[PDB]
Amino acid sequence: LDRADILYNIRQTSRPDVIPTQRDRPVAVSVSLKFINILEVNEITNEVDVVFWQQTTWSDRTLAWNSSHSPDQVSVPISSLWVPDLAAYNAISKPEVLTPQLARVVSDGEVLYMPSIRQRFSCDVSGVDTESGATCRIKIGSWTHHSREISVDPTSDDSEYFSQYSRFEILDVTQKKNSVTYSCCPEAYEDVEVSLNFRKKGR
Amino acid sequence: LDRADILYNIRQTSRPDVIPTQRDRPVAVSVSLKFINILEVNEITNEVDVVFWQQTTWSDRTLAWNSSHSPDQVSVPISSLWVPDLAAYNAISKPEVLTPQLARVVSDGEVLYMPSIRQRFSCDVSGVDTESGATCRIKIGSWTHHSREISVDPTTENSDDSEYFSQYSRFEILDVTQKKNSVTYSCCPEAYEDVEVSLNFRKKG
Amino acid sequence: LDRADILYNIRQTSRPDVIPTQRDRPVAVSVSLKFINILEVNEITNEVDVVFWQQTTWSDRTLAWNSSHSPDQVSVPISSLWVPDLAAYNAISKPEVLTPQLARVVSDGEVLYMPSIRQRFSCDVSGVDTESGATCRIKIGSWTHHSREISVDPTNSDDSEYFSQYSRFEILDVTQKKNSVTYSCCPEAYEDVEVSLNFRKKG
Amino acid sequence: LDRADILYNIRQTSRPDVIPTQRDRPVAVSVSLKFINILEVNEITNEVDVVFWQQTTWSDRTLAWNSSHSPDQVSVPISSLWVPDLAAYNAISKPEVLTPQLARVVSDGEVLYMPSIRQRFSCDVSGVDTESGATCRIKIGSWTHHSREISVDPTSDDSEYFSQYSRFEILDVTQKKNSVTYSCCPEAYEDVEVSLNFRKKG
Amino acid sequence: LDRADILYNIRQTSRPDVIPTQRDRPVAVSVSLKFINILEVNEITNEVDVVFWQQTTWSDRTLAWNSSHSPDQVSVPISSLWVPDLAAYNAISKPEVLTPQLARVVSDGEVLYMPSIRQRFSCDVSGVDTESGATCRIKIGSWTHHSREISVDPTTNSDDSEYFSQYSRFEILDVTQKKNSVTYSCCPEAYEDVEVSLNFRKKG
Amino acid sequence: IRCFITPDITSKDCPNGHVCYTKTWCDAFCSIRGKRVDLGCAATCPTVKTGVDIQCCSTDNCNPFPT
Amino acid sequence: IRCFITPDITSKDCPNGHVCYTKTWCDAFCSIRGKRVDLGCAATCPTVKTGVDIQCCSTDNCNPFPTR
Amino acid sequence: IRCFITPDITSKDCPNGHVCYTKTWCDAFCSIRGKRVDLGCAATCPTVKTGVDIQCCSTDNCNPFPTR
Amino acid sequence: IRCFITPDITSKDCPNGHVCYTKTWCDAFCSIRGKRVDLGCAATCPTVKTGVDIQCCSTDNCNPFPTR
Amino acid sequence: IRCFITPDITSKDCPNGHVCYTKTWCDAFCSIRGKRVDLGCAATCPTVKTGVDIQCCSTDNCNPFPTR
Repeated sequence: LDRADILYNIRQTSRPDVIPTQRDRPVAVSVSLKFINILEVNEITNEVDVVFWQQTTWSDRTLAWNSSHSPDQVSVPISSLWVPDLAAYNAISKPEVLTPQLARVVSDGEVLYMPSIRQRFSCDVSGVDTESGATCRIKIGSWTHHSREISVDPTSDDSEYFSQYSRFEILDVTQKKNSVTYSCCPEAYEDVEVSLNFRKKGR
Repeated sequence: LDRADILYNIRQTSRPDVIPTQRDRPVAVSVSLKFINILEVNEITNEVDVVFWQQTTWSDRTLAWNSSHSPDQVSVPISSLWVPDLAAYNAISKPEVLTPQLARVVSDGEVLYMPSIRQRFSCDVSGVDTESGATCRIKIGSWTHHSREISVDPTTENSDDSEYFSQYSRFEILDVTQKKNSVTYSCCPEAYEDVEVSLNFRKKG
Repeated sequence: LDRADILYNIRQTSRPDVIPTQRDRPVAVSVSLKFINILEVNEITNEVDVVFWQQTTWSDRTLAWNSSHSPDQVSVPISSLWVPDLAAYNAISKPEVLTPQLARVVSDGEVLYMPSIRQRFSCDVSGVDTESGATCRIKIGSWTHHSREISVDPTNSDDSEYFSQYSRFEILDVTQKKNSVTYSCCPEAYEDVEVSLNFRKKG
Repeated sequence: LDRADILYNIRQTSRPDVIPTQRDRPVAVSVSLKFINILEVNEITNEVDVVFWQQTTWSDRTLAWNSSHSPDQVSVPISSLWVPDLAAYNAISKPEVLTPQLARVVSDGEVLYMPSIRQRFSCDVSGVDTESGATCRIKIGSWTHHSREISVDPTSDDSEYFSQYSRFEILDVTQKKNSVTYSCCPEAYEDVEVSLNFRKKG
Repeated sequence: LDRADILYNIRQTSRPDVIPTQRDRPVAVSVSLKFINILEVNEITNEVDVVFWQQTTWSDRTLAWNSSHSPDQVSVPISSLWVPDLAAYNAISKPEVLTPQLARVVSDGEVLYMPSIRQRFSCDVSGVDTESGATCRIKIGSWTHHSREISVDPTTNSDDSEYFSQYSRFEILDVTQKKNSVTYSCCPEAYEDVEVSLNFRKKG
Repeated sequence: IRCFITPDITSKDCPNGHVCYTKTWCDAFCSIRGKRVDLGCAATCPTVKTGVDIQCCSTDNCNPFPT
Repeated sequence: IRCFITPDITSKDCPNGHVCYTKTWCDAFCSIRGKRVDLGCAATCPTVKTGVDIQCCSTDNCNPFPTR
Repeated sequence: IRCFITPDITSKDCPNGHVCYTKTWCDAFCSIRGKRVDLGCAATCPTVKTGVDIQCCSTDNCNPFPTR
Repeated sequence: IRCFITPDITSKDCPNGHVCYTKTWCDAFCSIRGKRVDLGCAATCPTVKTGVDIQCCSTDNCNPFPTR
Repeated sequence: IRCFITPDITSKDCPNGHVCYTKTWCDAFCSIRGKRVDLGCAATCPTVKTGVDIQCCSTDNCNPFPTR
């Protein structure tokens, strides 16, 4: 078994739109936003331009292979795999994808899509030039899929990387999940709410 | 029957451009605009930048399947289904799609496409910094299909003046009235049906 | 015969780039610009931003079908039919398409593509803030095909009973006047329509 | 033989990326920039926004057909033919294509792609508000292919068309070719240097 | 053997996403940024708009052919070959590709993709209007692939600014590509990545 | 008088609205799919906007659809 | 009193939280997939926001899932 | 005198417009598809714009289409 | 003392740099592919940055690679 | 003296231009496809720009193409 023949497996027999069901058991999605650089801020219009890595993760077991005397990890394209239909509820602009649309896939069926992203956002910008700083809410969750099909769970100090060279500096990021029930269907359209506390630099 | 095999049904046997006809009976499209955030406004050029969920809905009965001991709902892509050719008549800019192009499809043949949208619009912006506020007309309806092919009807549950509409916009919403408009043209059986949404709004004061 | 089986006819056996020739007889193209909204104007740079419906029309007779006990009109996509290679000679920017790219096709072989368009244009803007108003020339015609392959003809109507009530500008008079021009090689003349947009500011 | 059957020939048997070689004989590409409209100028950042027709032309002989009792000329799409990999060396922005991507193809194997283009360019803008005017260099040539694969040769009253309605007026355009040898390969990466002399209108 | 038949070889039997492995031996990628033109600079937002040729290069040996009585070099499209999943870590905007997406491929299996690129970047702009000038860091490296799959080496001396546009608002002082190997806490070795150092300043 | 009402195909009961009317005018949507027509009944013959084209009458169903 | 808690399907043990309650209200996500409902138990019947629609009760499991 | 008029292929009746004329000039659309030509008849030989290229004559149909 | 140096897999000869060390810290690239680790040898046990996590030792090859 | 002229592959007749010369310099297009080289003949050995790399000589065809 070689790299090529592994991608042959995945590309040919895995199905971009067939959500990897294990009967009545959701797809365990582990999300995180790691915030890289805060660009444009407009206190007046409560508009932020931001850039972050939507560190996304899941378990698609069908892919899995026998890695014993073979490569443990390979890098697949997004176009040939299943992907969460995640969506920033309070989004202004489309996703501007920077890195190549590829995900890493381990032999055990683990999948690592973490793209770099530029996107604008309507959020609480009120209080930027303070010591407390503005606290900026970004809701994101699946658009179509609900809990028992997809479950989202947020899993460091989040300033060690965040650009040393932005007009702004990060104070504290708290990813706090939010389960919500609607009046028809089994359970609840799960969605993560990330809380970006930040402020303008000194200067 | 499993999720995969249902998408296999739909993808392979349903036809993106074949309007789901049931002879002489249109396709019942239920539309609504749920207004999310008012961005740019220019009283001078009667130009609005807005963001809204084009809550769209219909009945494609061919898709339907036997859900008894099987999943009641699945999520399909737009590319593999038939879609209304709806269009904002007084549109300035193209549709900027935010969410994934997917629609929900129930076993009984009901179809739920509600995309999030950013689009600019020429409309009556006259009267923004007032208590009365500007009332902003947005006409939308099928471009090519007429009534007896596609019928559009707005629902209106007096659904919260603005319980969701972003707390965080420069503007606040007063009242939205979707009021349909049937209009006959001088050739063909009936009338190119089209919905006219009425967005009354103002500045944050 | 049903809707589906009509589109099956058209999509499968009609050819996007095969100009519907009827030997030595051109393709009768009927064009019109119906002006919707004048957006940006710059007297200094003779630049206009405009929006219009390129009311296009033609006779492709291969498509035609037996409509007796069947649907007289269906809507086809642009991608699956032949289209005029029309082009605005004095165009600045590319075509910003608003509506869905679909055209209506009648059983008798008549074809109605009328897209909504945003496009910028270099033209005579000299004289906007006058009673007479600026007269703005927009030339358009096929790029590659000449007269005996494609003929373009402009066409009653109150051109500005629709034109947006809500523009910074108001329309005075539109005259579509065709222009046939011969070149020094080939049988005849690369035909092209010249639309004349007289317009002015609002009080 | 009819129009359809000619496009059936070309589309099905011609190969978008197979450079029409006639052994050791390059592909004779005849290029020209016909400048239409000068839009944005910034003397301070030596940035020009311009629009021109990249009048491009060549000989692909495989296409050729028997036109005797048949149509002399047809219009093919770019997607189905081979194209020069030409490129503006001092380009700032991508090609904004205005016209439909189609080329005219004659029976004798001659190919006429002339697209309308908007593109920005880093060049000598120094001297716009003068009588002499700024002289603006735009270098263009194949990116990948060299001389013995593709040869580029510049071929009117250059400003009888150029928009009467621009902020600027054209003085003189000189296309002067430039052959240059590199230290490995048979010969020389050929490239055309167009010289746009222009100025501010009254 | 003719040009056509060579592209028939490569297009039909080479695989855009199958990283050219030679067992436990990485793919030798040789990278360089040749800086062409510095456009927009904003000392306040530490934002640069720049244009450069991402001189990229590698060894795909499967492609190789018998060139004896046949053409030494052909030009292939990017779509039909394998490509490095390289990525500018401190990137703001997507890649604006100017030239045609084509790479040169030699008979010996050598591959030359050098695109012209416009991209914005968050970097140290602090110190533009100085004699010393601002020193602008741009990190780039594979996003998915690590060392023993892909190795990146800047293989430079060069006077990089004999070409750099004579006509920019800025002029280049000195460019140093200095590689940086970094180990992470799971996997055999280290996600290799190049750090280019663009020292530059304002003209008069 | 029973007159053909729009946008319905069918005839409806107007106890003396004394006229069946046929408004016809060309808009923008018009060079393809035709003049707009609003049919109906009324008390008397309507006012005429300039360019608008009219047809009043008094036979039970005298104003139907053309083409 | 054992009352049906959300977003769980199942019933849970409230030693005298004296009420099972059924909040129901229409949001934006609502014309399709319905009013939002948070079920649960509590000490007393809750305060009412305007438009919010309520249902209190006292039978062991008296507030289950509808379809509306 | 009968002279070839443009943009028509054919000859037409000019009772003494004394000349058949052949204007020919290079524009921008020109390096591919050629100089523009407007043929026709007139009272007298026309004025010449600078660079514009002319050909007058007096044979019944003396000014036809070229290919060069 | 022979200690495992980074980014090499292998052990190398430090005549008394008295310690094998194991720096481990969580960055941004970290929640997937793990803490960064720079292994090596040195004269004395290093200074500690706040949050940085250490492991010194003195057995010939005592600081090797962990797995997760 | 007959010297190899550029960009032609071939040798040409310089009645005493006394030198065959080999300019070689690294530009931007250089790390891939190499130093630029303009070959030719001249009256005397040329002036040297800084970094530019030269090679003069006097054998009939003494300045030919290298391979890398």
